[PDB]
Amino acid sequence: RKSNVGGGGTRNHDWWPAQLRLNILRQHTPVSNPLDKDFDYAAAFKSLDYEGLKKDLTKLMTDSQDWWPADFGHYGGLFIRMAWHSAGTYRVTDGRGGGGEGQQRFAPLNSWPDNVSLDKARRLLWPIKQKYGNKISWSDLLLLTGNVALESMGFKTFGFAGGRPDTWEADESVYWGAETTWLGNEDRYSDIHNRDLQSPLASSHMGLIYVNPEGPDGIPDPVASAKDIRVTFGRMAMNDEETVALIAGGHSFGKTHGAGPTHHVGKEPEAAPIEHQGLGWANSFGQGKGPDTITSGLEVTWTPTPTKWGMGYLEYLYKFDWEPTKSPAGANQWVAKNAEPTIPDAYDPNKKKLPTMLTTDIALRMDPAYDKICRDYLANPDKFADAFARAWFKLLHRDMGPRTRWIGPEVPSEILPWEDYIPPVDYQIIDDNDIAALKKEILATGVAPKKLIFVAWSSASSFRGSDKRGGANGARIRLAPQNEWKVNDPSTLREVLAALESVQQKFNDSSSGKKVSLADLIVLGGVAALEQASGLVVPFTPGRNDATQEHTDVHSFTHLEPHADGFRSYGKGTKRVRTEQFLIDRASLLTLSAPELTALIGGLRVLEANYDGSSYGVLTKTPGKLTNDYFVNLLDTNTAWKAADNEGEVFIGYDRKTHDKKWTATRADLIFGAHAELRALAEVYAAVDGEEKFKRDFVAAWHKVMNLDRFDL
Amino acid sequence: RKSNVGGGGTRNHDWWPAQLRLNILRQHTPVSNPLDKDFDYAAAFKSLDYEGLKKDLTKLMTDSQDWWPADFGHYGGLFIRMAWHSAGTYRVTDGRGGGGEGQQRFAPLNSWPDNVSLDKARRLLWPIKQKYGNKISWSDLLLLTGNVALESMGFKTFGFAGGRPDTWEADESVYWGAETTWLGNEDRYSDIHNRDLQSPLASSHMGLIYVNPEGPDGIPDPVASAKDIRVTFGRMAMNDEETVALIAGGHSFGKTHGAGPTHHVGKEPEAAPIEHQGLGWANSFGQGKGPDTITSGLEVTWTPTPTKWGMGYLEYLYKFDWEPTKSPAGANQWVAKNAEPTIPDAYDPNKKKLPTMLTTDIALRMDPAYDKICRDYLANPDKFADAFARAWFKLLHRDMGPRTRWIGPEVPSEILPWEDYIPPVDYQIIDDNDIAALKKEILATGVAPKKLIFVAWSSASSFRGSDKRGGANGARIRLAPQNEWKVNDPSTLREVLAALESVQQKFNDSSSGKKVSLADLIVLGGVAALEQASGLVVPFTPGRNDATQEHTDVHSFTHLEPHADGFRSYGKGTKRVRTEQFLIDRASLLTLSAPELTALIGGLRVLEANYDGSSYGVLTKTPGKLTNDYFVNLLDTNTAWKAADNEGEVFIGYDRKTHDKKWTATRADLIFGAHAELRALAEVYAAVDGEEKFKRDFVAAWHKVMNLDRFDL
Ligand code: HEM
Ligand code: HEM
Repeated sequence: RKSNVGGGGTRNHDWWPAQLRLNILRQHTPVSNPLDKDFDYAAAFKSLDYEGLKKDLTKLMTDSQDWWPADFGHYGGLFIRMAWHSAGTYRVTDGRGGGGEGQQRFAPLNSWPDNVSLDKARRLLWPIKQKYGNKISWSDLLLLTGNVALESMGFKTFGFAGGRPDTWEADESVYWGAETTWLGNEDRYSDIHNRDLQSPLASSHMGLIYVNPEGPDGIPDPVASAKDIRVTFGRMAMNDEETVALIAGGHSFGKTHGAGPTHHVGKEPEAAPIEHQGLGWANSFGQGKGPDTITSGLEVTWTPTPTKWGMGYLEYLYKFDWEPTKSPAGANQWVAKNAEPTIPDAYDPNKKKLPTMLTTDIALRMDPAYDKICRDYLANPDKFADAFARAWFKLLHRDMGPRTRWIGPEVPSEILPWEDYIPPVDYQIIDDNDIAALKKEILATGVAPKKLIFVAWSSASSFRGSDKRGGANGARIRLAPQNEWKVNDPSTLREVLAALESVQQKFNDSSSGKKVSLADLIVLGGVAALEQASGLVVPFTPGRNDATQEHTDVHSFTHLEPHADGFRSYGKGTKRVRTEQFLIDRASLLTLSAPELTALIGGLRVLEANYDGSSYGVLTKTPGKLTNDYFVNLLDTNTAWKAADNEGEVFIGYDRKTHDKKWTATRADLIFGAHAELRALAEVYAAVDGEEKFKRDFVAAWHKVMNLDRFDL
Repeated sequence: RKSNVGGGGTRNHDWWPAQLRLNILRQHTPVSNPLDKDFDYAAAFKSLDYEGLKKDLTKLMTDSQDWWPADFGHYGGLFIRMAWHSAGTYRVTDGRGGGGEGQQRFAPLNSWPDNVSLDKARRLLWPIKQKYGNKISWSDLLLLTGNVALESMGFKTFGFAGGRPDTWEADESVYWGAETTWLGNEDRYSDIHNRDLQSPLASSHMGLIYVNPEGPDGIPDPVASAKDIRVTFGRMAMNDEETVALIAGGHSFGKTHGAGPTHHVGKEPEAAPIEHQGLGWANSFGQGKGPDTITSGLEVTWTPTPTKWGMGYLEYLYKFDWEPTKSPAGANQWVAKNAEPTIPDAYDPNKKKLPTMLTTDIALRMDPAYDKICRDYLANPDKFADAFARAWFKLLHRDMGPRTRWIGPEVPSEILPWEDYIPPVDYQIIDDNDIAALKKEILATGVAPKKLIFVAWSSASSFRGSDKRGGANGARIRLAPQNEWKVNDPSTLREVLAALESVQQKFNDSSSGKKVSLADLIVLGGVAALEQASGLVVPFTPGRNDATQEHTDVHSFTHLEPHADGFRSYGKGTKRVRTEQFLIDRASLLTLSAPELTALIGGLRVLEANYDGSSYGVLTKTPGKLTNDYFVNLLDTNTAWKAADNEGEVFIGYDRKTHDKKWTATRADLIFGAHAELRALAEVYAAVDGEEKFKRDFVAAWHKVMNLDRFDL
């Protein structure tokens, strides 16, 4: 707050809300990580007594703590909801969210309206975390706790991979929406059965995982509700069959909590008093825990056996007629008509209750597509147990990346369809000699070296580190849909692919156990051509393998196509986001620092990596040679810039004295001479003494981008 | 801006404005720095062609650019205003501000209402910056140019020291106030002829260096304005003699710029259009530069020779009688009654104007203290030239720290009185053998380990890294005023002092050439005792020297006294700042990271380093022994915390099951269990396996704080 000390007062984001900020390129630095400079989590997790941990977790399941009693004497439901919220913030649009980094323990996820009582679920795990030390991460423990919960209650899981490391601060790269009040949704829509949800959002309300459990805007309309679910689960990469299996297999266990009115519930953890030690939502109704618990405000128990696996959910949903009703907190729900109390009380073994359900649940039976799927699962209970295991596995591992980052003994042998699988290498990798020889032979194809660089950059810059999907490995720029991407210049892309293919056959044809993939050739062309342009030895690591179309879902990769790509002078801004805002977002996705971003733009520009051959930002008289001309000419004090039109995207550089026309540029260029912090970076590379340095930084930054997905390393 | 991209949307700061933030402990990381990791500026500066640069700067002075013409054909006035705004934000209260880091390039300083047209000033210097590369920093260059401007106009400077490294981010640890409107000041007063300026501000308006030029809230009352100057210059470390020499010697050159109404002037750099390339304040009046310039809106020119040194300012101020008038922009100014046009026009050699002055200037002749000093400078033109040179030198180097950090060939050999000088070592330093022997001798004294540690921490803990003042070197804890600071526990401090004094004397007797200081002894007392209580070897670097009271201005050191010190469980919050906010601010001043802050408190607490002997946060059964007990007991889920009163500062830890009383604490303790990001740090050290790790981190963090001022190294 604006209090008179270090940390306080009005900030820059206060005076200039529209201004571009580079904070997301400065996150997750070592300084804020307490671990030892050489800590390797993968190695520490492998040394873990994994079955020891699982037993410990199984034990915790029936270990009721008086401070947060276990419902039914078993914490599984709570732990299943914990892990499904950790994982469920994921959106396929930008790949952000999910449980890959355990962000549920930080703001704002820790204090979301959907995350009530999940604070207590995490505190229940501290003793076990304390024991395993740094060999298990909160990121992995949160999810494995949900697996163990399912296995403890008789459900057979599909697998589990660990390796997720821990983070130390809140991640500022995610846009969760623009609304300023919790549960607000006014801005992401643009109401009834026909409103459109704003990209990249995958949730209908701020502070919610997917949908309103009472119904859209609190209206219990289950068909209108089913339409929200399809959309939100679609943006989280789940189809109809997987959505039904998740909700049913999930609400197959536990209960909701809404024992009394919600005014009785206090501050969220980030606003809660310091003596509460990180727990929020202090409840003044009754005991405030156990049976008097208040989480969502809904009082629903779905099955006759909440702590045991079975078909109660789909069975009860299809056997009773349901009528709307209200909860002890005023929330919209449903209850069964003409039915005796068959559901157990969480605290009283002598009581049983009437079946209840949620609007979102009823929606699964009322939507014609969901109905059909639900009846198929009733008709074959085994297909259901299998679909849910599979969808649960997908839920917890969809933001984990290539199987090469998957660790542990429960890792599945079976390749999954959503995996983006690349076949391991099974031949002799090429050596320093084939490499030198291959460079030569590529360049000698007569393919314009600007094409070789453009395509290698197009192949790599496709990675996004949030998700860990994309990149040069697999060479899917050759497959759909990346080959018709406009940003990828498909006519060129093909000329380059034809050339690399021919080179590929002559090598693999020379017999021997040595082979080269196309993914490695595409990078190698950039490498050859870059070396030609700088005179510097450009590093190169072989080992990529080619990928097939079957493991390349066209729909999946539809989300990876940029709207605007500044590294390539493509696209323009929107009414809500400026061109330069899209570039900073893309740099974040490629894990680039601010200086790395700066080097790459100057280099790619003098090297002609513009998607359509425009001359925007080619501030060089020698296109094709890697010099520091871009920077020297941008900061050149005798050039002036006027906008070239009204849109404000292309500009003209002209001589102050003379007024002669010199150059053309976009916003992705001028921001580097306009933004004070970026300009300081450009000044380093534009100094009389900075070219040698710049060239080194660019080849480092280039090689970095070329290996962004090489987890197999 | 809440744009639907990475970097956009509602933030944690929006949802929780009161929430403590750890950003200031994550600043200025290597990731944001472009320079190669080996880079050493001090070495690069020493290799500068220092004289070639001064020559160049001298040529630049008369090198009028058409894009921003020189007044009188000499950019010196502008360059002097530039360097006096770079250095003039300094303040002694917290030591923040000043020109030590070149923060004037970054927001908000680059866009302050007082720094109009300095964006153009710095742009004039880019060619020269481009020439000399990384061997000169903007931080040094900005201030050197101010010195070359004076020399070029016939004034003799006292010296110049370089060594200021550049920065790359805006600094977020400075509280410029809480007003949300530029030039506003409703918040820092808390109306009247005499009001109190709030600590630690040293400016009467937001966006201003010191005072309003038209007068308080724009009223032209010079006496009332003199009270503002005395206060603001007091908070910037200047006395009445130095204040008069600075304003007079400064407004002895150049002019102001207020040619037309200010509604003609456009946005500041941070809000200016992209094609402006970092320059703001586009002026639509006339040519918008040169004679049509509009900077502050005041049209004043002080001396008949604005590009030449002499006594015109003091002379004209004392020769004519003044009447208030208005500027072409409506600003309140003064003009001479009964005079001819004697001062020249900046563009017209055939025009001359009447004597003019500012309210703040006139204030120097109206306040009875300033009048007396004004008169003595008129009486002695030599003492004036010398005072000005010395105040200028003080202005540009007041935040640079010990002479050990000063570099270059124009460094003065004369020791200044505001320096905090420490004599260099002129004897043989103690060797590994005298350290082992003294360690044993000091603990043999029988002084309690908790006192040896507490005093070594009290000595070292006094450093602030903004200013580079404080710390163990010099052993000024012995001197005034630290010797009677309540947080230092003066009774205990004296005891420890006596004991150390005795050890020092026996060592200094015979053993000949080899001596030891009391500063090395105070620090060593801690090391010995820390080793005893840890079983680890605690590093130690000797070479500290003692300092005398003649070089320990008691008014300077009064500002280093903390209001609250969480490391020693001292003090409490105000109505505007919470206890835990004061601790994060103090950690910033000691340059500590978040994990270093966490380690230090757990360690200092089990070692009993509380100022009054309280048991606040001593969460160990074995006090005086270094363990991770602190974090174990803090994060224990079977303990709960009630506030101990209606105040919210002290708390009681009790058992949940038996309600038995366990601990006592303050807000400096509980925040590590409440704040999500700090709690993650504590969890590392509370792990079954984290005690040896912790202990190591604490001895590293301890030795770090012990050498914070050792620039001599
Ligand atoms: C339409 C989508 C979904 C919505 C809107 C939703 C909403 C809710 C709500 C409001 C509760 C009650 C919260 C409380 O008061 O404790 C609940 C319970 C629960 N949900 Fe969901 N849910 C959905 C789908 C799922 C899925 C896919 C899973 C897992 C795959 C899941 C797992 C659980 C569990 C385990 C509980 C019980 C937690 C406990 O016993 O404390 N839900 N759900
Ligand atoms: C009472 C304190 C002071 C105030 C309020 C003040 C304010 C101002 C203002 C408003 C201007 C005209 C700005 C413009 O339109 O260009 C100015 C000019 C100037 N001031 Fe100060 N000033 C103060 C003291 C000083 C000091 C201590 C120095 C240096 C030691 C200094 C150096 C200058 C210079 C060099 C100029 C002329 C800049 C140019 O020619 O562009 N001033 N001052």
